[PDB]
Amino acid sequence: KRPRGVSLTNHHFYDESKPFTCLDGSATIPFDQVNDDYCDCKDGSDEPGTAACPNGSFHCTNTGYKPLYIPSNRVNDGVCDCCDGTDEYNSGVICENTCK
Amino acid sequence: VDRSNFKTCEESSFCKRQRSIRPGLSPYRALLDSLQLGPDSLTVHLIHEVTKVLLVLELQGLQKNMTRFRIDELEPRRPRYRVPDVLVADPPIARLSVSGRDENSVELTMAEGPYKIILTARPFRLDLLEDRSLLLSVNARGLLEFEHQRAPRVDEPGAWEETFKTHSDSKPYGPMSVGLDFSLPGMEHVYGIPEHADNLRLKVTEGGEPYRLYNLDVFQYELYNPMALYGSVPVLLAHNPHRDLGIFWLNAAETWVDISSNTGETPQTDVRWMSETGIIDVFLLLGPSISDVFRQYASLTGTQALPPLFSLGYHQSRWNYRDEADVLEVDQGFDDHNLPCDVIWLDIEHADGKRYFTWDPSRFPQPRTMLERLASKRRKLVAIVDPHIKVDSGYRVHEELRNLGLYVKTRDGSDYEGWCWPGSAGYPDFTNPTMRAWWANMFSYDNYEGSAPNLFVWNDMNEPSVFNGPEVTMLKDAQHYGGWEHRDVHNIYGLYVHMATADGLRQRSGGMERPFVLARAFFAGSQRFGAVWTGDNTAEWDHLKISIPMCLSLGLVGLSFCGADVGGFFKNPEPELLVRWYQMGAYQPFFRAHAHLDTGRREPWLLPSQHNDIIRDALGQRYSLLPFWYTLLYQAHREGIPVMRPLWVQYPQDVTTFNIDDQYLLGDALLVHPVSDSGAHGVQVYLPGQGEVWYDIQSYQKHHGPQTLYLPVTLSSIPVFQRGGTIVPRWMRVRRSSECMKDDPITLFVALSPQGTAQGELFLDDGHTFNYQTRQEFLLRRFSFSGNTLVSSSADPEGHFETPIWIERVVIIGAGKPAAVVLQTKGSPESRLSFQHDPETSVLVLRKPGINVASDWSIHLR
Ligand SMILES: *[C@@H]1O[C@H](CO)[C@@H](O[C@@H]2O[C@H](CO)[C@@H](O[C@@H]3O[C@H](CO)[C@@H](O)[C@H](O[C@H]4O[C@H](CO)[C@@H](O)[C@H](O)[C@@H]4O)[C@@H]3O)[C@H](O)[C@H]2NC(C)=O)[C@H](O)[C@H]1NC(C)=O
Ligand SMILES: [Ca+2]
Repeated sequence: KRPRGVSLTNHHFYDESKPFTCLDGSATIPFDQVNDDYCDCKDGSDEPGTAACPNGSFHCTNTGYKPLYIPSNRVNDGVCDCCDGTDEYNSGVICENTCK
Repeated sequence: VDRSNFKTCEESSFCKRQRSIRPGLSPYRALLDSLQLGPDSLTVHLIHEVTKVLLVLELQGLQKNMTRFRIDELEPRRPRYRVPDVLVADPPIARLSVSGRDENSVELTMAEGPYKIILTARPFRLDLLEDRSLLLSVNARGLLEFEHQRAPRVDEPGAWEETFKTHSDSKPYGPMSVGLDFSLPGMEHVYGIPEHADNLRLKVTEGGEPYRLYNLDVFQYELYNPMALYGSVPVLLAHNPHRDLGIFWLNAAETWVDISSNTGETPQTDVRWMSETGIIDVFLLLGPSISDVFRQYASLTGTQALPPLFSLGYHQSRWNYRDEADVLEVDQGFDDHNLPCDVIWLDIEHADGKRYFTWDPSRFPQPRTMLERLASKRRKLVAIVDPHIKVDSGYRVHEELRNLGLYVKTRDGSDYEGWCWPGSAGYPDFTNPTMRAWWANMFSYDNYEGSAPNLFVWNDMNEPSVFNGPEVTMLKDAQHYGGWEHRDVHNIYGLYVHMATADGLRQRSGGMERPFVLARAFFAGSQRFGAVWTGDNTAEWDHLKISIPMCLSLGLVGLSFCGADVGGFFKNPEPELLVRWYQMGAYQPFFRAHAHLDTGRREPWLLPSQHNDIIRDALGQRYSLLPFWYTLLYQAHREGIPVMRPLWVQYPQDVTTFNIDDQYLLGDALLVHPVSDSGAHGVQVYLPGQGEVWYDIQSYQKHHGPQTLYLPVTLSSIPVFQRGGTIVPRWMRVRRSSECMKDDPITLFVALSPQGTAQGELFLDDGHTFNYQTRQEFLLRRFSFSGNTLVSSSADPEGHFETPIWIERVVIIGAGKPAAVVLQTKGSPESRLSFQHDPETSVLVLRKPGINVASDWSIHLR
């Protein structure tokens, strides 16, 4: 049940029960603020899965392809950056599982 | 530049003849017995007391503080040229009535307003008045010159068959030059007649050559000279702290404008126009304000056509790309370095041996699957389609442009075949309406092969630029459509190429999609077809300083979509100059980087790391400000006020802003002073306005005008200020292009006036369609801040647009700690909004309003 845009390595810093921390340290935020489409955190940590941060990244786990951290501005941009297009989910553009 | 390649006033036969006449009693005198006041116009006959050939003067009032008068000849002999397709419509008429009659003068009130025209009879001298105050006098110095159709003779040299350097000009009609002078009392500052590489405020041409308005392909033009550049708009705006007028000299021929001023009592500026042929057609724009003469002129020629949104972004151009592969790698290099690029631009080499409307099967083997992967990454492509058509049996364009006679024809009657880069190139008659209809039909998706909806067209060298021609243009004795010589229809040719290409790009979609076209040569009324850029400029610091005046002067005459080549075109720049040119270019309306063969590759990502992130920040600023650009281009589209405007436009009474051409205003909100010096440690920014606060857009530090502040600068700093009392929208989520940015959350930067007020507008549309007009699918919102309330209303109730854009953040600059911030909406509960107040910069960031831009709302700083 990891938050959108987070790797398994990145999945223990995010806890549903606890308030989310900036993951680098500026201030803490309520978890409802993680992936809320607003840049609450200076690091850009609060929004791994949304394009709300000018400094964040989307981890794309690909089965059969190298996991890649695309820039956050490439999430929901209508272009399928990742091999498994998890980068597009609300943009109206659907991708294919090209992980071959 | 090679100055021994273009005509000075002494080498132009008519210019040295008109200029020879000197101020004195005018031989042209009005006969107030043929004075005939019709329902629309007043007709009088002027007589030349020596020549005894009488001309006809037609005075006409217009419904917008405006007066059009035309001087032609009573018995024409050969009809003279009257410029078509420049006026967007026939101007409405405000009738004239005799307020009084004299044995020597006639005074005529316009409609019922404060304007009266006093017409004297010995000598002829028009005197426009506002109540009892003189505004401008026509033929006040006695320089009205109208060379009639002489009897066939081929005296003075050059008045007939002439040779410039090696090119013959056999004038079959002899001297037909016209001329007229206007004295503006009280005006010392005149602006306009654009495409001259000089300052914004025109200089007095008393001991030098006058300003030439001639569409020429000037190779490596210098600066601060009155030489005619690629375009020509014969509009001259005069400025005073009290009254501002304008003179629109409608003539599509070669024109020289002589600026004069008295030493000395009340100040006065005398402006003399000399045209090679045609009639004397003058529109007089009687203000009384800057915003008024812009609206009047926009009612004459038209408003700046609203561009598509992607054209407001960044365009990248090399001196063509070697194949489809180079385009693919430049797109991938913009994607990999996370730089925002919208359009990739192809030069002449993309054509099949300089043959347009087609692609080489080996250079670009799969043209329409190159645009497919340019549209998958959501970017556009711009080709080159120039007027000259190569000569081939296999060229379908040439085989149809010659079969159907639509080429310009030389003096004998055969087709013009000037040797341009496309082999022997035939130049088509773009004056011909039936040829512009053929031109427009060939941009269709069936005619233009390898064409996609993201493929747009840039018409370079539409002056026309004839390589083996007089100067660099077509011979003046070339016969155009309707029997007109090229001498009559020169300055209108570029406008005709632009119009035909714009209607070609318009009608391929069916009229739905907006057309983006870029032209080098243009005339009055060319704002209605697309963008214009300041030709090919060298990559020096002086050509970057002069970028602003040539776009400020272009914006004054309606062509508010101006820009210069980022990084120059000649003499490849240093990395610092390339950095500073990407910072200025991000705040000009047109933002394109172009290169040459002699220069290397000037892509942003083969620069030093410090010089690449600064440019990346500069592109991010432009894309963030794109909503502001789209709103500003809409204001120029409706009321005609320029996007890039000088400081005296918004502050007419400031006599300090009159000679300012290093700073400009992006509307009423942003004041821009881009840095153009080698290693500049500081800029000197004049912040105008009595009782005005300007906030540094980066540091949020307020300054009280009017003052001259020293702003220390680094390589990373673009000196942009926001005026206190404005609201600037922004897209703070910069993407690869402006195609998903158009549906991204909006943030509003609210700068507070010293009275705690602010006001701004936001224009939204699909950004690529003529749907804001036919179905009114646009959205114009007014954001106001008064007391402690930020309200959002609709500034145009008929604009109903359904957009996914919401307001994600509100930035109030100069506010205080609220201790409570509420959001009220359409009966929904008043949801309290979180906020962060930085006290050092005094900036209040209201977090996630989360409200659609379409809906009305009110944020209360309780
Ligand atoms: C067509 O022309 C008419 C007539 O010229 C023109 O209407 C005029 O508009 C001007 C500008 O609005 C008016 O001038 C104003 O007069 C009032 C009353 O005397 C003054 O208070 C105004 O002063 C303002 O300007 C100051 C400048 O420093 C500012 O500090 C402050 O704003 C002042 O309040 C100003 O002088 C003029 O009275 C009218 N005249 C008539 C007869 O209506 C009209 O706008 C033009 N329309 C078009 C279509 O171009
Ligand atoms: Ca994507």
